[PDB]
Amino acid sequence: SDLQQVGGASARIQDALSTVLQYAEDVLSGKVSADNTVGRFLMSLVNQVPKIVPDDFETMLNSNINDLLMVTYLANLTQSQIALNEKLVNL
Amino acid sequence: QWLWDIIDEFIYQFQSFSQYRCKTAKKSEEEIDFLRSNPKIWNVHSVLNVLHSLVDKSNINRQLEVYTSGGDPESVAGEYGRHSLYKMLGYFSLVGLLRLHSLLGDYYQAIKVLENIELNKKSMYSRVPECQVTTYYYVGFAYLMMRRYQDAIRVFANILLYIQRTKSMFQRTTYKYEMINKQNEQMHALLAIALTMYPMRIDESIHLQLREKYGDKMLRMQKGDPQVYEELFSYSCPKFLSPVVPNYDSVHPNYHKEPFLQQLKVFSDEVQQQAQLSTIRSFLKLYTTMPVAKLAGFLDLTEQEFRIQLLVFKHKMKNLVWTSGISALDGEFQSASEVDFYIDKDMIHIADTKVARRYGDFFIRQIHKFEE
Amino acid sequence: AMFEQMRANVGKLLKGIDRYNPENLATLERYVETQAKENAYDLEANLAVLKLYQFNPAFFQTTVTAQILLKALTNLPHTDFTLCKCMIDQAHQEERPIRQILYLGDLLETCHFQAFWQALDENMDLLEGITGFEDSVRKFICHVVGITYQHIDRWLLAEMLGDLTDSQLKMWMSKYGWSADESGQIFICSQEESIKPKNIVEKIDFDSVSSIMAS
Amino acid sequence: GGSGDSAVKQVQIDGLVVLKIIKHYQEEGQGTEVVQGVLLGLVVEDRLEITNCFPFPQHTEDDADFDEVQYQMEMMRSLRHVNIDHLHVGWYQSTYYGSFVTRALLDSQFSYQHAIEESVVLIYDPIKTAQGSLSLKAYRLTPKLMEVCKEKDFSPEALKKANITFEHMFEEVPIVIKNSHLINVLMWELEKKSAVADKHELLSLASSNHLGKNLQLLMDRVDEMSQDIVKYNTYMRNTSKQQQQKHQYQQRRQQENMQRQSRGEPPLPEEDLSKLFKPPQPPARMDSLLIAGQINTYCQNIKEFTAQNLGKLFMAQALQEYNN
Repeated sequence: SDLQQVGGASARIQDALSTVLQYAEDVLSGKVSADNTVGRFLMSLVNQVPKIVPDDFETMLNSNINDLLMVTYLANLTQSQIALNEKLVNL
Repeated sequence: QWLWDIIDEFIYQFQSFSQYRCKTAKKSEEEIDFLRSNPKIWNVHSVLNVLHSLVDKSNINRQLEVYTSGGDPESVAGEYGRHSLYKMLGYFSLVGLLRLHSLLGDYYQAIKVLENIELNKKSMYSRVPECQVTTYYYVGFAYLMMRRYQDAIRVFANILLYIQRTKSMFQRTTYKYEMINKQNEQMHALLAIALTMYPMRIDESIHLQLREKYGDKMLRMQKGDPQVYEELFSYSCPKFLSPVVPNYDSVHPNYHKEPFLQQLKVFSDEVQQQAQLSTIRSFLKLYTTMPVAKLAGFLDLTEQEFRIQLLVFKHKMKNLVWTSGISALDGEFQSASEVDFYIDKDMIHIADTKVARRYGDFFIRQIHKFEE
Repeated sequence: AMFEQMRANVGKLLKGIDRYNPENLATLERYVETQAKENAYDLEANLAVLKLYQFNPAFFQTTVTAQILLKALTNLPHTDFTLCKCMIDQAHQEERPIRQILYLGDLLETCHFQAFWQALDENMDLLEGITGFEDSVRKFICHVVGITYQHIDRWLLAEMLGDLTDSQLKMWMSKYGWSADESGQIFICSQEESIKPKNIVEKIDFDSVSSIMAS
Repeated sequence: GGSGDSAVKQVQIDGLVVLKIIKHYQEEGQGTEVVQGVLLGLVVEDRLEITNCFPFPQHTEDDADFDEVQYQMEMMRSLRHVNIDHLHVGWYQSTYYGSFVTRALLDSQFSYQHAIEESVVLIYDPIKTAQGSLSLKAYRLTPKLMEVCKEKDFSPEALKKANITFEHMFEEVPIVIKNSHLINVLMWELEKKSAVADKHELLSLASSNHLGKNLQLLMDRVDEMSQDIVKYNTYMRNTSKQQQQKHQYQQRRQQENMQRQSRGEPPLPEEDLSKLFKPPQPPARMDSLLIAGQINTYCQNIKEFTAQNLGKLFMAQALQEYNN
C-alpha cells in the first residue's frame, strides 16, 4: 500500500520536473540540462513503462488478471482450510 | 374427527390475536415498552409472529377447501386478519415487516399482484437476512409473474445459495424448511429452461449433479419432448397458492374438488406457453446473416411445410427475445447471437471464503471464551 | 377526461379493505369503461373485478369479461393477460365473447396478427366501443419488429399488420421515425443493432475485489 | 496504546538497528535459517526501543550449529562499554522464508517469553518475500499459551490446553512509527545523496529496475507453494484421518467388542470389560502438531495474501500503464 504511495510520489517528481523543463523552452532557452539528459530518461521511463500501445499484451495481462485472482483465491481458501480442517480439533 | 375442532381452535385464536395485535399497535406505546421491559427475551414473540402467520395461511385455505363459493374464511382473514394489521404504526422491530410478510403470504397465494410497489414501499426498516430470504422467496415469484425471467432469476439463485448466513434455530422458519428449499429448486429449474443459453446463473445455486439433472431435464423439454413440461408443473401445480399442504383427501365430497381444479386450470395457462417459448427458441445460433437458401435450409428442421414456413417463423421471430431481419433484393437473413463467458464468477465468492473462515471462527471462539 | 374523475375511486379501492368481498364489482367496471373511452390503464382496476370472480365464480360477467380482456390486450407489451388467465378458470373460459378474446390473447401475446386480422370478425361488439384497440395492438405489432428485427419488407409488414397493401403500410411506416430503403423496403433501425451483446467487457474487476483484499 | 498482556510493550526499531541486521541480511547463511541475533532493546514509553543488536554467528558453512555464549557474553560486555546493557526484549531472524513461524524456534520463542514476558520476536523480510506485504513481523507467541506452560504437549496437555484453546497467532506489534532522533545523521545522509553526489540514490531505484522485469516472481514462489500445500495440508488431514481412524472408527469397534459381552458377568469379573477400552494413541485432538499447523497454514495464507496483492498491483499497473 505504502510502496505504491512512494511510486506515486516518484510520478509527482516526473510531472513537476517534465512540465517546467518543457515550459522553460516555451519561454526562451529551457531543456538545456534537460535536452538529451531527461529527454533520454523520458525515453528511459517509456523504455519499460508503459509498453508502446500493444493491446495483444493487454490481453496477456487480462489473463494475468485471471491467474492472480486464482493465486489470490487459492490464497484465502487455504485461509479457510486452516480452521476448516486443522480445527475440528476444536469441538 | 381430529381435524375440525382443531380448525376452529386455530382460526378463532388467530382472529382474536389479530384483534388485540391490530388495536394495541396503532396509537399507544404501553404494551410496546412493557414487552421491552418484562421479557428481554426478544424471541418468543418473533416466534408467535411467524408461526401463526404460516398456520393462518394454511388453515384459512383448509376452510376455503370446503367454503369455495360465498366463503367467509379468506375474506375475514385477507381483509381484517391481514390488511388491518398491515395499516399499522410501523413498530421498531421485525413486527411491521412481518405483518406485510404475513399478508404477502396470501397476496402471492391469491394472484392479484401489482402493488409489489407498496409491498417494498411501506417497510423503510432493516429487512433482516432471515426476513429478506423470505422477501427473495416472496418477490421472485412476482417477477416470474410479470413475464421477465432474465431478471427474475436474479432473485432465486441467491436464496438457494442461502449465502446470507441463515440460522434460527428457535423454531422460526418453521416446520417446513426442506420443502421451501424444494420449492426454491422448482423456481431455479423454472428460470433455467427458457433462459439457457442466457445464464450464466445456474452456476451458484444448482451445482454440477442436479445442474446436469435439470440440464438433461430442461433440454428434453426444450427439444420438444414435453415429459419435463409435464413433470416440472405436475410437481409445481399447488406450489404457487398451496395452503401449506391440504388437510385430508377422501372419496365423496365435491367442495374439496373445486380449489385443486382452481389451482390446475388458471396456472396451467402460464406453463403451456412457458414450454412453447422454450421449444420455439431451443435450437442453437449456428450462422449469423444467412442467405435465403440457408434461411430455408435451417427452417428444414426449425419450421417447414411449406408455406407457411416463413410467416410462422415470423410468429417465432417476434417475441422481444428473437433479433432477426430480412433484406429483400440483397436477400440477407440477419440474426443475433447473445453469448456469455464463465470465469468471471470469482469476485465476491473470494470474499465469501474470507467470511467462511470468520464463520468457522465464530462458533468455536465463543466456545473458547465460555470455556476460559 | 373521465379517468381524471375516477382515479380517486380507483386509488382508494387500490389501497382499501373491499377487494376480496362480493361488494365492489360496480365502480371499477365503470373506471375500466372510462379506460376503454380514453386509453389509460391500471391492472388493479380489473384485478379487483377478476379478484372477487376468483373468490366465488357466481357474479362473473361476459361483455365486462371482454372489457377486462381487451383493456389487458390493448396494453401490450405489458403483462396483463397473465393475471387475466391466472383468475379466469375453465368454469369461466367456456362462454362468449370470453373464449373468442381468450384466443385473441393467445395470438397477440406471441405475435400472430395476420392470422388474427385474417380469421378476425372485421367488427366486434367491442372494437370501436373501446377506441384505440386497433392502433394500440398495431403499435405493439410494429414495436416487437422495431426492437428485435433488423430489416422489415414492405409487403410482409402489410401482410403481418393485416389485409392491406400500401396506404396504412406507409402510415404505420412513416409515423415511427422510419426511413424508406432503396426500391423497396423500410429501414426501422441499425443492422448492427442485431447482435446486442452487453457483457463481454469483463476483466477490469481488480477494483471491486481489491476493495476487500487491502486487508 | 502499545501494551499486550500485562508485562509487554510494542517494539520500536529505529533504522540504525535495521542496518546491522541487513549487514548479515541473508548471507553468511543464504539457504540457512541464521537466528540473526537477540533484540537488545529497552523499556521506554509504550515501546521497546531497540538501539544496538549483535548478529549471532551459527557455524555457517552449509548449516547452523550454536556458537559460543562467550560471544554473547562479550557482545553484551561490548555494548555495555559504550551503549545499553544486554536488555534482550526479543530475538530476530529473516531468514529464507516469507512469513513463517518455525515451531522449534517458536519453542525457543516460548521459553524466551516465559522467561521475559516483555518480548516480541522479529521476522525481517528483505525482497525474497517478493515485496510483498508485512516485511517486519515482530510476532510474539500467545500469552494464554505462556499461561499453560510448558509447553504445547502432544497427547496430554493438548485437549486440556485446546479446551482453554489459547490463540495460535497473537500481537504482531507495530514496530518503527516515530522520529526517535537516533535517526539524526542518516537524515543528513539523505540531503547529500539527494544532492550532487546523487549516483547512489538512483542505484537504489535500480534495485527497482532489475527486480520485476526478469525475476519467476509469481511462478517459482507458487511452485515452492505448489510443494508446501501438497505435503503439509495432506499430512494435517492424514493426522485428521488417523485421529478418527482412532476417535470413532476404533471406539465404534471398541464399544462393539464391549457391548457384545453384556457389559460384564455378575458373580465374577468383568475380565474383558477391564481389558476392553484400551485408549488409542491419539485419544483426543493431537493439538501440538495442529496449533503450529494452524499457525503455518495461516502463514501459508499470508504468503498467499502476499501472492494476492503483489500480483493485483502489476495487473493494475501494466493494464493501467500499457493502455496508452
